[PDB]
Amino acid sequence: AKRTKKVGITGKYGVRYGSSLRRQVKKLEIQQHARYDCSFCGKKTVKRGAAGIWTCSCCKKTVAGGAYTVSTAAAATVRSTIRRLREMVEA
Amino acid sequence: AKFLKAGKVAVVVRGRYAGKKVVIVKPHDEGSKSHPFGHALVAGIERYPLKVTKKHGAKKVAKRTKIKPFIKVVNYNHLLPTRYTLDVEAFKSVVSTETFEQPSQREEAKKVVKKAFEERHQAGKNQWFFSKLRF
Amino acid sequence: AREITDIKQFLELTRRADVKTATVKINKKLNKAGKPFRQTKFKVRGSSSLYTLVINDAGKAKKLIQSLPPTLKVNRL
Amino acid sequence: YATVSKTHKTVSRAYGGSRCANCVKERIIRAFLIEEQKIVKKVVKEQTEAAK
Amino acid sequence: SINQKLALVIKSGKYTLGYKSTVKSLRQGKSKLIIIAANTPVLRKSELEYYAMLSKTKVYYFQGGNNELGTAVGKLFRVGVVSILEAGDSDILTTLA
Amino acid sequence: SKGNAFKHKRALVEHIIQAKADAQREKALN
Amino acid sequence: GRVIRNQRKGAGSIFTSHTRLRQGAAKLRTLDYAERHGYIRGIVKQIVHDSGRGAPLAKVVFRDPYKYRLREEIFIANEGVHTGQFIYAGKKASLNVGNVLPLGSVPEGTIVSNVEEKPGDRGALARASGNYVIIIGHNPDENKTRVRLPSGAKKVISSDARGVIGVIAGGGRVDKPLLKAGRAFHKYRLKRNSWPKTRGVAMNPVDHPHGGGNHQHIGKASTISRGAVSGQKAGLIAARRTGLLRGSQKTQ
RNA sequence: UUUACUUAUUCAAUGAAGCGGAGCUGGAAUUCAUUUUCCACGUUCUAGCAUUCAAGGUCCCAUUCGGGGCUGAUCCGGGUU
RNA sequence: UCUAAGGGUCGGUACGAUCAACUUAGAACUGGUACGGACAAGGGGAAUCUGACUGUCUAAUUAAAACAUAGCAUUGCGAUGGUCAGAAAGUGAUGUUGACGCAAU
RNA sequence: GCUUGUGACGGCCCGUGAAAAUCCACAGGAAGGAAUAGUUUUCAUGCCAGGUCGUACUGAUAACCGCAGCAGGUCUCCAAG
RNA sequence: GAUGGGGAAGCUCCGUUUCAAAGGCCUGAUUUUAUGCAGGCCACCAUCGAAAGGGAAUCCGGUUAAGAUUCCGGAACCUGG
Ligand SMILES: [Zn+2]
Repeated sequence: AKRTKKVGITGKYGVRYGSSLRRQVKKLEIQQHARYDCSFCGKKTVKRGAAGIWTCSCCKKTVAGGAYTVSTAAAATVRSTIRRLREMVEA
Repeated sequence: AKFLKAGKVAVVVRGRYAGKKVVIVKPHDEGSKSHPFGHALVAGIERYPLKVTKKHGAKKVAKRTKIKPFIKVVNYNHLLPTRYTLDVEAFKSVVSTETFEQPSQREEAKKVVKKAFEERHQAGKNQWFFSKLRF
Repeated sequence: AREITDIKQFLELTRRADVKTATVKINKKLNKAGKPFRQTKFKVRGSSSLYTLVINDAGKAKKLIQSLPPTLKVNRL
Repeated sequence: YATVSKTHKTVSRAYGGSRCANCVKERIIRAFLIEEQKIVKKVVKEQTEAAK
Repeated sequence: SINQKLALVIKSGKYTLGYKSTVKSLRQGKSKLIIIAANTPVLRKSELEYYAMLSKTKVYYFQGGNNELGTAVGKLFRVGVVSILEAGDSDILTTLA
Repeated sequence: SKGNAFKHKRALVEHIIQAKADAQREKALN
Repeated sequence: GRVIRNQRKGAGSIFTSHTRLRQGAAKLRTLDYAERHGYIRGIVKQIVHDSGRGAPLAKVVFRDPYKYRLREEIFIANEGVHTGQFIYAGKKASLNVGNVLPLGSVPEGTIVSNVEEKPGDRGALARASGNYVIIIGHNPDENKTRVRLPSGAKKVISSDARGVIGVIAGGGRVDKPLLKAGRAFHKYRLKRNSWPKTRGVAMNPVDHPHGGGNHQHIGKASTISRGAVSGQKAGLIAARRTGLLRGSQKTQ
């Protein structure tokens, strides 16, 4: 049974801190507590500890990512343009 | 096809001999009461000969080139086959299933494998087999 | 603080040239499901530890005291 | 550990009392495969320039 | 593409899934072609290449991770390497792969 | 039984006998 | 009057940095013969968190070229860098994320971080979490590289200065509200004694120039000249503009 | 008012390790008598390994068990950069 | 004074036996209508002013609407620097720091 | 059941929650070595030695600090029905 | 908080691996005698700082007017040689 209507994970904060401040924390706390795919082993075992550090549960591969998401959208387009400039060296 | 035969050199990767090169002598492809798994009888190098130079003369050259062999039945999953080969009919008959089972014949078997490995280290035969694997 | 099971090696402990005292302890214990028997303990005082021999048969007890060397101070009980 | 004997602090293997017997197998396979590839790496290069 | 050729060998031929059984089939020389996922670890990937070189077995590199390699062979679990023993109606052994 | 599905031990045994009856009675018509 | 709060910070008695749990000074590898003529390979053994730092650290180990030993360096982890990945540092290293290259040997528009100001100082710019610089143009003769600093300022530095390819990990950290003083307490508990901050307008005239009066007001202009004296520089110092700007930012 | 300089002075780094100059080897490169010029010059699928004044090659000792040069590893200048 | 339900171990398409837990629910009967019997143990509601809240201070007359706070905003600074310390110094704090930072409001 | 130890886990962080002495193992193969006998004191047993300073009692409505044998203040462990 | 150094008329201040020529370690040669000299190593570079942190190793019974995991009896363990 669904217990809360809209607060979700931020129900621990009660009525404090305001609705809008609690709403933007909810978006980032869901991201920082969810699991992610491991690019190396293919398992849904990536979890966050010590923000900026993302450790696969098995597979022991530790990947440095964003504070609350495993891949920052700013870093995603940087990884593409660093990749794109690399083909201009050998070819 | 079948590349686990009496000629091929294999590397043991599990148990007291991991990282040591052996040669398969009698491959038992499938089935045995004492070993319900695919296995092979191998002869390997326990103590590799040491690096010898021309400065060493006539007393420790015979000492740095002392090879200590061993005979062992090894599972196929515990072997790492190579593309190299080693001539085996020199000591093919001295090692078999009966050299164990009253181990008193193992020491008789190891002496023949030892002196055969001494003379093939001589005259530059199979120099990769007598080189210790560094890991 | 160390138990000895074999009788033959226990005699070699008594002639170790460092032991000088030995005790014989008589205990009254019950059988597993029956009449009480005579359990004896032969204790050798070594330099570093104490070696004990628990003999549960009274017949073995009387002929093992005969095998004790006369150069050992045997303390009964 | 200084008081207890040798057999309680090691096992009869290469990297016995230092590794967990699975990383040993990984680093022997890796040692064999890289060095085998290393001599394949040079036999490719040996005539690559000679066949220009 | 490769995908529909992999669908024929599942229902018309005999195959093998997993790393341990692929090596067992490759030592016995019963395998004709092995297919390796893209996210397979290189140490394991390089060992399968060396094993196939000893047995003169062709190696095909699947353009996808093990999550979709199992989907190709019609399995809900992930398969890191697929071993082909005897092909059926497919022509994968005669195609460019 | 993880959610609730069974209020005690006796309710699970009764649901086992009834489900096994539903398993063999459909086998007779196949 | 009395010595005001910002003057006491220079004495360094209770205002020093809390450095017990820090993992060490995050610096690049020392510039040697290998880096300015070839490359050197390093292994990321573990990614660890640094106390008081928003960005994670990377412990990369290198082989000493002159002695048989292992040299463990402390790099700042970039996004995408993982444990066990080979890191190549030097002039001839490839253009991959995590590698350390001189800025003279990278193309225009390259995104780099942990950038040296002067060659050999082991990283001075683009160092906090989520920050980077952009390589805007080169200059072969009179060798200098023009970069775009995170603040938006344009700087000219030597082409021999090294830099790590990629963006510093831990970005988006300041996008989450702390929601309470307690979470802000633990944040400054590991950096220095600079929290909480009492307003100078609520103080006494001895404690702050803004203190005193029957109402809480500054009394005079809060824009303080650049040539002022210690004890007077309270508020906006050398401000060329005040108030809320109507419009946008990020000057082109 | 600009510009240049060896060093005075100032800043930084490194248990001051490879700087500067020339020469080899190859090639891009073009010859209008021959090189009038320019860059390269052992490591990038992989969480292995790399140390005993270095093995080899060649030359000496007084053969004996070993010891020493050149090369391997271009030369020149002592300005740590 | 009773009733019902909640378990364990040996033999499990003829399932009865046997040992071990205080938990809940229900029904009669009974009394000088008493029964959380001592002990223990929330007064509540309708509004206004004010500070968001937790927190903090005038030890020994003022605990508050005061301070702090999260949030919001402004300013300075790319190190040959910003802010500050020291009589001086081959001196120091921020700084084991580098703009998602530090410093000042 | 109470107290406590411990194990495998789970939650929390823009907080991920000491250092060193010290001990051990592994890699490495320097050196040292047997057959008419040499090599082991991380196997067992046997032998010797272990100094200096503190050690009583109170720890509080009477042994501490408060002018005191002051209803004040002062850290902690053990915890029956 | 010394030393090397740098300040300060000076009492003293800065600074702690710091712009320093900042040392002893395994020994092997010696059979004139004691520890000269022969190689190779290691560059950490004072010291102070916890009777609640780190840490080699003891228990039981008995005993005094007042002491004990310290004495006695029995049974152990560690370190050094
Ligand atoms: Zn993984």
